[PDB]
Amino acid sequence: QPAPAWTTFRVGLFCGIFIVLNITLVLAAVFKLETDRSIWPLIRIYRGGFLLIEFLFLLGINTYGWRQAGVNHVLIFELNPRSNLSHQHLFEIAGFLGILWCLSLLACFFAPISVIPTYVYPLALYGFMVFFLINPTKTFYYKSRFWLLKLLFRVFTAPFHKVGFADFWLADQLNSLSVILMDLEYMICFYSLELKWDESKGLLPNNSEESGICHKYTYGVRAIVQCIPAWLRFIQCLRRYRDTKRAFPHLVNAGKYSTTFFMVTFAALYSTHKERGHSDTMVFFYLWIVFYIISSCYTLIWDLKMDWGLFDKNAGENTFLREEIVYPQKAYYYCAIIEDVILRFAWTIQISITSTTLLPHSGDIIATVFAPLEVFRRFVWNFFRLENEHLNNCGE
Amino acid sequence: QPAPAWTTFRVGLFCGIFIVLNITLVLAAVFKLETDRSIWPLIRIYRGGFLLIEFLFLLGINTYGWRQAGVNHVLIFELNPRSNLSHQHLFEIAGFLGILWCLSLLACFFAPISVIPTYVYPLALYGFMVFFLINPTKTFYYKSRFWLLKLLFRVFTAPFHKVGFADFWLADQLNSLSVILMDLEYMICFYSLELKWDESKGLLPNNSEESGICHKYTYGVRAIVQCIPAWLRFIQCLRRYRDTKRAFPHLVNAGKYSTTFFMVTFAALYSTHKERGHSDTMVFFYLWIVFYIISSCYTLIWDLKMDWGLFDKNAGENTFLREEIVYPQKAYYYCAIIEDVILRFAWTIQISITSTTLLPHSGDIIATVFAPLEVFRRFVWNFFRLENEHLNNCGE
Repeated sequence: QPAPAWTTFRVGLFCGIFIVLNITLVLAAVFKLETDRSIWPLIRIYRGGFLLIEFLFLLGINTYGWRQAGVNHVLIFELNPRSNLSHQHLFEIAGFLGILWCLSLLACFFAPISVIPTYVYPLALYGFMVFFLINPTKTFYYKSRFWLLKLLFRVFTAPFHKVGFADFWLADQLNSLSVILMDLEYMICFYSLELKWDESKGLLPNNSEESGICHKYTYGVRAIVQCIPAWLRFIQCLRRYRDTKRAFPHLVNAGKYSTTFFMVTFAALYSTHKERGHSDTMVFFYLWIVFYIISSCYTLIWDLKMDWGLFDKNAGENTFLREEIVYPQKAYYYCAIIEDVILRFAWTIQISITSTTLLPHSGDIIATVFAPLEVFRRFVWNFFRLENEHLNNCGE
Repeated sequence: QPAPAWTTFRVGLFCGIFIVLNITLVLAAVFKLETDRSIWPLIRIYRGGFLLIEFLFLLGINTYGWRQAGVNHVLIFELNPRSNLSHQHLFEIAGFLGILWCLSLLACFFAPISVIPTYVYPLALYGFMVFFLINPTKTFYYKSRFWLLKLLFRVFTAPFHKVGFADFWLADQLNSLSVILMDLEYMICFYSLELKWDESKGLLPNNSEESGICHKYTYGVRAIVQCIPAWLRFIQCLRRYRDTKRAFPHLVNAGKYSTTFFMVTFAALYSTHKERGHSDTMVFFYLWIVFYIISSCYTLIWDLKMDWGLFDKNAGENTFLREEIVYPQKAYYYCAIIEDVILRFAWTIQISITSTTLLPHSGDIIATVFAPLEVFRRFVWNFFRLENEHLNNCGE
């Protein structure tokens, strides 16, 4: 079906505004922004919005690819036979959000409007973001938003309801997209007991322990937010096993998701032991690394064997591939495999850099540049997971 | 014939970039600009370009209106029936030129790179324009550029070639774009005579009495450079009379297009004889105004009774209109008539301010603000002229 001209025109308008806003933001950051001011909280807060916009772009690309490849994903998702959206709609929504995000970030730099406190722009931006979804009227996509709002209630409960493909899909893309949940806790502490709400200063050029009591671990306010998506997936898998009475896949998924529990708890334990300087800090570390390997060396084997269904024993013309592939060029498959292999090991370089010269506040600069790569890895994974599921559904 | 989605996307992208560039340019103009230099040369140089983009956008709106209203203009413009330029292409070209214009203006305002001091930017901009216009490569609407160049060559050498619709159409269009020629001549004079090229920027007030060599009428090139389009149209209609052998629509048209000769002659004479003392200048001024009265009144009786065929004795139900019309709303026609009268007599306010005020640099700024109004008058006039031409062609 042809798309309306107004839709493409809006997409182009929003895209152009986004590019020019990004360029002027970069120029303002390099030139006007002063060095002595701490800029950690700004990125620490806007990272969630940036990741959400990136994910919406990548979802638009994914659905474009699915429609062109011929995969009948509307039946897989059990959507209404309207497809509920074109890719232009995803692009337009994401461009709207990106324009709002850029405007708010520019306001947080230039401080345009007189004496308005600066600790309100991210609050207003996230308020608009949440209000765009929970809008009780019937405008601005009054169908897909309702579908997503009920699907986000089916997922976020877990054991009570049954299992659907949409639930599994959305719960998987909370594992990769965990930074959005991660910095909400930071925002909550920073606004509640770390800012100067009575005064007007959102930059705070000094440092302390209570000033930063939420970028560390300390209590469970950090690890539980880390493990919530893993908990949801674990419960969903266990419920599926209980309903279907199938041992192998669910009983291996249980461990495949509990290894994340073990890795997170051991890493947090090392952090809490080093918070004082205990001797066993040099012991528990020796576990973390290996308990990380058993993590990666699990999921990687799960990625190639069952997720994408590659390395098939009943192979064909293609080395280490399956007999039936829909995508045209095999270089896409090989590049995806190699980049998944590199990206799943995005912790080795982190350890390598966190073993050397002690640049002041060098901690989060590594994470800020590595967080966006997980979304790209998920974007790559989506194509092959959906195509394998389509092939399996068509086969039987 | 629906257009491809990529053209619409490009139109939207260019529109958004142009909008944001205009906003940031206005912000820089109000805030960044430091005033010790007369910025008027910049306005006098960039006014021609700005009017060019404005005219292109208005022409795009015009062709969209003709296509939607049902006025078959491709047949009467002797264009190829199976190959036309839709309004989207004109919008895209206008957006591209506006983006280049805004980039040049911003670079001139900020002076980012301190090697090419300031003067390279306008020369590069107009060089890009001319290189685009006469590019011999078979790209970027290679048919449209070649057709435009051929017809421009045909128009500029009028007394020899035969006369078609498009030739006198472009002659009429150029009759309302003498400001472009005046700006080009002023740029040439500025670069050749008074500019001290061996400098940087030129941050020296032009308040010194030695300026004005390229501002006045003096030797008498401004008058002819303004009056060329009148000469071309006069010779074209004379040749048309010679070919047609009769006088009813031809000799009166020649007189109408010749009145402006005496107009500009007396207008220039007043200015050049002001500095001599010459206690007879007002006498000339008298006649100047007097002559204006016929010219401003000669076109109006032509613009309504003959150009559009209005005020017909056989009107019928539609008073003060023609017998048959295509545009549905009569309010459009009435508003067009009133606006035509106002915009043709708009010279009265300009002369009143320039003769009753004591503010330096007044007449030129009033000319600047009234400049993007004659092109609007031409844009609206084209609708009814083309409709009347279509009805006349249908009649015979």
